[PDB]
Amino acid sequence: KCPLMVKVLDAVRGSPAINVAVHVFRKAADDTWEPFASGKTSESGELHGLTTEEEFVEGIYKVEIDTKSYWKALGISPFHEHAEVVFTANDSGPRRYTIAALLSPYSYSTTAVVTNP
Amino acid sequence: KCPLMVKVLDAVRGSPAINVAVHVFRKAADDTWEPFASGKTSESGELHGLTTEEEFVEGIYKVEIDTKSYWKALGISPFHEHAEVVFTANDSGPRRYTIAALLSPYSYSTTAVVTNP
Amino acid sequence: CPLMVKVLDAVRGSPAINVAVHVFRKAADDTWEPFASGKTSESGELHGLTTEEEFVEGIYKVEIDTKSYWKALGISPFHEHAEVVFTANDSGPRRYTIAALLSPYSYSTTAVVTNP
Amino acid sequence: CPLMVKVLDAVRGSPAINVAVHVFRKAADDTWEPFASGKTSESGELHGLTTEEEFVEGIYKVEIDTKSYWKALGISPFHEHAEVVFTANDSGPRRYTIAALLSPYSYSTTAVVTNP
Repeated sequence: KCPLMVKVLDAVRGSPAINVAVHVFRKAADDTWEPFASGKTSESGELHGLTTEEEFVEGIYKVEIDTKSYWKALGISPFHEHAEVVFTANDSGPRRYTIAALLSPYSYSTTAVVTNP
Repeated sequence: KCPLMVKVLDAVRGSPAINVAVHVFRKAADDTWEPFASGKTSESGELHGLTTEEEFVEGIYKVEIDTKSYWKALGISPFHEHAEVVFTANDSGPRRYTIAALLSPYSYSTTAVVTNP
Repeated sequence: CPLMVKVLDAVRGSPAINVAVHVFRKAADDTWEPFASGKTSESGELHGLTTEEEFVEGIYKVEIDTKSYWKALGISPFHEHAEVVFTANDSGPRRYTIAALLSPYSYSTTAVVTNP
Repeated sequence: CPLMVKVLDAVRGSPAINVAVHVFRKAADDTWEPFASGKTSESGELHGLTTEEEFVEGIYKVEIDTKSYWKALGISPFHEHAEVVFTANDSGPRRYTIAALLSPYSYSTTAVVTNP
């Protein structure tokens, strides 16, 4: 179904952060990051359809959010090159992961909401 | 329709914050707060149906979230008595307000997402 | 200092300077009584609000005037102010740092509580 | 100090003590080279990582070992670590404070940038 969803919000304008690039990677045996999935956030600041229950196996994942391009398109010089979220996916009953990020030019926060559907 | 919605998240457990009391007030002419609407967050940490476009007129509003009772039910001693969000509602084209709060025992953050439907 | 306030600006990556802060204490008749007030300095800090002797048990409210701050920068923000409400000194005297991180449509506030 | 890190614990309302921090600089061949490392003190701060002369223009990565921190408190947290990546000193030398506020399933990070 949809075990992984990303949501991005803009704290300066009080809006979804639209057309933000997101790349997802999975840690491979050799300790390097392999591309796993990517997309751009929608009008509601969300990114759905990244993966399926079948492919989303236990492992270490990295979500990379291209925040710098977002701010530059608004004419604001930002501090970070990108925002990175790194976590382990653990089976333990059925799980859905929502990775949220709240963006300002010199600060971001990120939260994980993990629920059972 | 639904011009005002509240969403509450628990940063300690990575979950919606369920059964949290929320009270909404409107500032009256005499500079005091009059009850306006209230409820408890649902299973998804959300509170819908607080008001309608007709009643939600321009004005100063206060959203009060009973965070202290939430933490005490989990057995954690919290710092704040409650979280308060105070803002002006301004007509200027059609607007929907989402007030989000992210809770920890000694810290909270709150964000407003304002969109046009 | 038993009570210190620190304010940061998340848009500019700087301390938030000249921000007005008002502190109140809940009185016997359940009203907010003015307790202390001041403005943040060039480091984003406000010291000297009170003393150990005056800072008795009670419920306190720290009100930060965020709206005037953003307006003076040309930004029309969402919140009227940020309010932090807490019970203080109920297990004996402590030192409190109230920190606030400001953006136009979002803020966060954290408390650091230390035993002298 | 050109580079300082400060870490707070949002669950306990305290500085986050004994947190391991590793700093890297992107080298010519696009790999991360170790630059400096240390542990936060009793005030949640890490000073002395570098000097003005050594801290040249570049892309730096500050990695904070949040997972070990929470595990030692008995809490199984979400993130493996917190990473902050930024270009430094590209318009001349500046002083950087990297602050992080930790909860088990959430963190925030802020930069304060000052011109000496």
